[PDB]
Amino acid sequence: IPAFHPGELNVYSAPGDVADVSRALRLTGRRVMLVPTMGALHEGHLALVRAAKRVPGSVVVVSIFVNPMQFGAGGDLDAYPRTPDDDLAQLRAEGVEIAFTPTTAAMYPDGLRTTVQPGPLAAELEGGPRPTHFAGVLTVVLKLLQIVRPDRVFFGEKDYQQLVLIRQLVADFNLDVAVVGVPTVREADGLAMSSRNRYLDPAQRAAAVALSAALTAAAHAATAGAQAALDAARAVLDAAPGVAVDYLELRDIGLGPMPLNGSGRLLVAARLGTTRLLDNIAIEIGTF
Amino acid sequence: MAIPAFHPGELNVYSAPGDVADVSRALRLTGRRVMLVPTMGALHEGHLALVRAAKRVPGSVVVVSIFVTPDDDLAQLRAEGVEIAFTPTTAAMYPDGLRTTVQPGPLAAELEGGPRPTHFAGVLTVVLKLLQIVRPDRVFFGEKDYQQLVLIRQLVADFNLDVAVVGVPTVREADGLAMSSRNRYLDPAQRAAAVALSAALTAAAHAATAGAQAALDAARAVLDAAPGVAVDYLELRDIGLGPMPLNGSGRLLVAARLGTTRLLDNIAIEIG
Ligand SMILES: COc1ccc2c(c1)cc(C(=O)NS(=O)(=O)Cc1ccccc1)n2CC(=O)O
Ligand SMILES: COc1ccc2c(c1)cc(C(=O)NS(=O)(=O)Cc1ccccc1)n2CC(=O)O
Ligand SMILES: COc1ccc2c(c1)cc(C(=O)NS(=O)(=O)Cc1ccccc1)n2CC(=O)O
Repeated sequence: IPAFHPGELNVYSAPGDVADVSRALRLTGRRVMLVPTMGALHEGHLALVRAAKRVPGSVVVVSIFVNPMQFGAGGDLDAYPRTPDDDLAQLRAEGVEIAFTPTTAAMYPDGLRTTVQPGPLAAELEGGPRPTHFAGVLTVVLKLLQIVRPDRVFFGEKDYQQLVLIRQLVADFNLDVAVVGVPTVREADGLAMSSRNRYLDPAQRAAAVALSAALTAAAHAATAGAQAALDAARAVLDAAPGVAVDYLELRDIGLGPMPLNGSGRLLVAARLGTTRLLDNIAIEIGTF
Repeated sequence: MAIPAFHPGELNVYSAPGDVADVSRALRLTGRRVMLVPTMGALHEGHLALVRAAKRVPGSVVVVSIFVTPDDDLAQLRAEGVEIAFTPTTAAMYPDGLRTTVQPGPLAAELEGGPRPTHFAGVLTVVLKLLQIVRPDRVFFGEKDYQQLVLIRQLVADFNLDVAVVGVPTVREADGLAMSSRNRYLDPAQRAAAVALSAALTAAAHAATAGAQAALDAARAVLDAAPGVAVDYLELRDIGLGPMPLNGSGRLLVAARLGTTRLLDNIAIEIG
């Protein structure tokens, strides 16, 4: 149990430290909230913090870890945006009491050994060309949940596939934590917040509005059915300069092995130059 | 809201994972230390030595989980002073079927993982589940299935689980035959030959003063003196089942087929 100073930012690197502090806090009555991040915080991460802060008597733990296990690919890992000085400044400004910034050796001292194997959802959509990506993410999430043992854990809905697989993890391994999904924070034109928006030049930043415009078009077109919703989104993506579409798909909300009913999720992934952007929205089909 | 009924000092049986989760949490909060003894199949004396080990921790409450007479076994647990039996159905354990699972590391592909290549995935996935449902302070396994025990310690380390893994020395028949549900099927000639497994290993552990080669050849000799004993492997490893270091502590493992039954044994070895 290292020093805990309430009402300021305590930073721990050692998993044993954050674990002992967390358990200490839980035993004295505070509910522990966890917000997993990979750093490069934007207003989207701040919204997760602010959701966690609203839980009465919460202490909020933000983890910052760029997880080598979920990455490809030669250069993807090294190219990840890292800005930890601006990261800790914002958390201090939001009143966060705990930041957990582990080293790679402390998370993976034996290298990759026991891992989480996701269900078949991890091979679809984002997982199609990146077969071990979601095993890497579910493995780090499980370890975070075990080190921190929060009551609730918060994720954005922007990476909706990820959030769904995380729900499966929690359910399938009987984890005793409530998973809270927070609606995607957007730029004023509709662009979903993402660490990788900084890679759009001014022309690409202009075209990028097409994704959220396509999804909202579809969500309104959907009174007329699935075909009309998809055709609306496709038309908007087509009218946009150098948007290259990787997929546009409408699925049940659990994304599972079941057909679409009245409520669905429309997901899109597109490339602007070298930058791959994702977005998604709730869709109600027909009568609703 | 309400915690399920629990009556201290008696045998309380729950089939619902949420029920045992709630009661275990209530128990931990009033002070007791929760010990978990997982079992499967009909109860044998190896499982009972796990219970007795668990029962000796002061302030413990002992949880025995059971995967498939059932009332005779429950009466044994009652006679051992166990206060909780967790007896879930497959549907309760897998309400969404097989979905997210544990993938063991490369150890699972060696030794027993050769004939049964996904067996350890199943075992680690169900132990992980049992651990999250019960959240024990200590969890108890026999040393008998030593490869399983090592895999579970890796699971606990790699997934940062809070629990102490306690391995309990293997209960043996009076001639040394390691306890196993399979022993009941051996005919007299197989039962007699099966002593060669433990006799080999203990000869090896004593030959070990003369070095690792002497220890291996002693075991191989004892195995070669038994008829009808088809040896699958005889392997000397370090205690974590990596390569045996030139001296220090180790484990010697054997598996063999006698007729239709596969038997396994292992033992601590100290080189030199
Ligand atoms: C509430 O509004 C939003 C909007 C977007 C968000 C978020 C919130 C959060 C993220 C984000 O990147 N989350 S994460 O993948 O880094 C969370 C995470 C961290 C570690 C393991 C698994 C998941 N992102 C997306 C992104 O930065 O690309
Ligand atoms: C339904 O869920 C629970 C959970 C824990 C419970 C009980 C019920 C009952 C007890 C218990 O100890 N009852 S007791 O009369 O033997 C002792 C006792 C009395 C008053 C305060 C604390 C413990 N205990 C604590 C125990 O068995 O050690
Ligand atoms: C202290 O001495 C012993 C001796 C032999 C033992 C045991 C203890 C325990 C077992 C045993 O059968 N363990 S188990 O397969 O029932 C444990 C288990 C339970 C549930 C899921 C996975 C593993 N066995 C037999 C065996 O491992 O095949």
